[PDB]
Amino acid sequence: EIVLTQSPATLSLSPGERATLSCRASQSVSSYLAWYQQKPGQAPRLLIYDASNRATGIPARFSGSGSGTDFTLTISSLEPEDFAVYYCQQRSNWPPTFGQGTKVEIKRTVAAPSVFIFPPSDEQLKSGTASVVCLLNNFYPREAKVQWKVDNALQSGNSQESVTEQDSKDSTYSLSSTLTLSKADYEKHKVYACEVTHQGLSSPVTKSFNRGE
Amino acid sequence: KRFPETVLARCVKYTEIHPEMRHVDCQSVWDAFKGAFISKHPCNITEEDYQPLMKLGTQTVPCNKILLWSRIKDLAHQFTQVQRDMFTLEDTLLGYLADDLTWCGEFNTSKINYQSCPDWRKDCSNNPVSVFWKTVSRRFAEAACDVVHVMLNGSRSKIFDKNSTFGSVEVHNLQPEKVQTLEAWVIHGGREDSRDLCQDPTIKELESIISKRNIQFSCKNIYRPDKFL
Amino acid sequence: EVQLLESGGGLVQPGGSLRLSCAVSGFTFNSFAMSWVRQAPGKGLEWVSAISGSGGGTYYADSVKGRFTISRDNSKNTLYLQMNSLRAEDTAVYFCAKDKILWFGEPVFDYWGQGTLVTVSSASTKGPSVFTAALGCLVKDYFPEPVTVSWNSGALTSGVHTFPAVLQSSGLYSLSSVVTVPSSSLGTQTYICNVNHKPSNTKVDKRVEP
Repeated sequence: EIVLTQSPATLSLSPGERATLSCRASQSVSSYLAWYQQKPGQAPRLLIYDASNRATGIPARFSGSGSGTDFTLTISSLEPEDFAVYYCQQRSNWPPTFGQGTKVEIKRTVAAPSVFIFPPSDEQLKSGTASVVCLLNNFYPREAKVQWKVDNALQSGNSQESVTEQDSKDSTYSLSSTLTLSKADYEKHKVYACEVTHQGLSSPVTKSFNRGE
Repeated sequence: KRFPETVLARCVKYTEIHPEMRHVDCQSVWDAFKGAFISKHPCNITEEDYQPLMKLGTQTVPCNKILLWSRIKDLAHQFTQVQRDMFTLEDTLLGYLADDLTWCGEFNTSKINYQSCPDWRKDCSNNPVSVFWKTVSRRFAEAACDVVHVMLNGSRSKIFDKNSTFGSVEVHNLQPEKVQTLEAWVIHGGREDSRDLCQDPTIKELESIISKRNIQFSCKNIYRPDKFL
Repeated sequence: EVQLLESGGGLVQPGGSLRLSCAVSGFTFNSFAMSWVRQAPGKGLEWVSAISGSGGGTYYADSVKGRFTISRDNSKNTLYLQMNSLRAEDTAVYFCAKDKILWFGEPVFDYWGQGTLVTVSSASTKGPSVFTAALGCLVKDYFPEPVTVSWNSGALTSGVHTFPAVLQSSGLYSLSSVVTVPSSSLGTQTYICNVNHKPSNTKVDKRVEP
């Protein structure tokens, strides 16, 4: 089997710079190397095939070079829609193989998250469990920290986070965090709070409610 | 006619086109080609008569990009000259070396016969030329690997003829250890403008034959060969 | 308009079987080789199998030999992948793909289907429950993936965020879908979230009132 090693694992570059992505082959695949672009949830889109030929409907800022064991894709003038994972693929012999992919983030200026807190619905409590939600909307960079607090007390191991993939139209991220309690425990505390620390915040921002109020 | 210097000139030209077959003494190649058939009766030529030439001519070639053909020489060559990484028999040293040429010796002389040479169907079948072609087609098919493509003239009223050279020697010498699939292309020379010609009885025959050999059979129509290229 | 559309979905017990389909349109199906290409969640692309335009030539990854069977009905414009003895390792989004090359051989893919999630698990199917300003829906406790969440049957797209699901310790997934709107519109617009969890045939619309 031929192993494709895509050399930069990640990339964050601002719009207008050129992206240089590498793909190394264990043995020679000659020119039989193609490039695919995959946006989140979508199927791969063919970019370049057989080293240098770009497929129909592909911008000219996408260009491919190399052969033998060394190949490069070039994104000459980045746009925020270019956010994706890019894979190289060889067809020198069976089986066809892909690289592990390079994910390229598009940079942008720092945006601070909008913090929201959601108490458990009447219907869920009606059932037996309580979920509290904290929503961090449209921030950059992607590093944020959410601390859950219940009546003074920091919480640990009772919450889960989840991050959207970077928006292709404004290069932001959003985070959702669920704090999950028994209803018996939810109803014996008063103030539920979510503490957010992010680079675009000068000081941590706290959103909270009081159960029953 | 002017056969010896033609063989030498072709060999030397092929040396230059391919600096991989630069490692070749063309006087050696001509010596072996000559020692194949000269001073022998032109109806007793065996295949081991040509084996020294075959050894001097064996050639590193991408086995997964071989295009065989039967009764379509011209369009197959047109193809392999646009898809520049695929090769016919006539893109080899020896195929390039002997293409469209005729030759035969005579018993009890060192003289090449320019008077007449045996015809394969009116005289005898083991003449120098036909045996050479049998030999090189055998070796060429024995080199093939992976997916092997054969192009067929779909207006020939036997799209696959058994007694063809492709049918006689090339089909039965593809090695199941290296070849997984043989995929035919049926060229539409205006014949059966609309019908599916891979459904022809001779294509079905070739399907059965190549499947008795543990090799997959595929087939595909090409309706308009012009925009195909 | 070249179209490739895969069919069904898939929760199978380990050792079970199922059949993936793909219907094509907009090209001469039998002029081209096709291939199935898998992708485990969060991992790369691994090619599964290839079939010639006539359906007579086939290639398989060593991972799936003796278990998977690629197949093809040219009169129905359909490509099939039969999967027997499915293992946990076989869990992935399976992708249909078309050969750009004009003949059988090592392929490059110019068109792809949308993908079908195949999940190999001993767990049983459970349907979910569902519950500037921000509002949304909590799609809680379902298995297997995926789930589909639109807003107002498709009219509200701008400012929508459907986060990746999380796998809770119970073994059930949960996700949340949010949308930011002006604070002032909370008395003017109807915000309904439409959730469909196809593996359980659970269509739920919930109308998030302030």
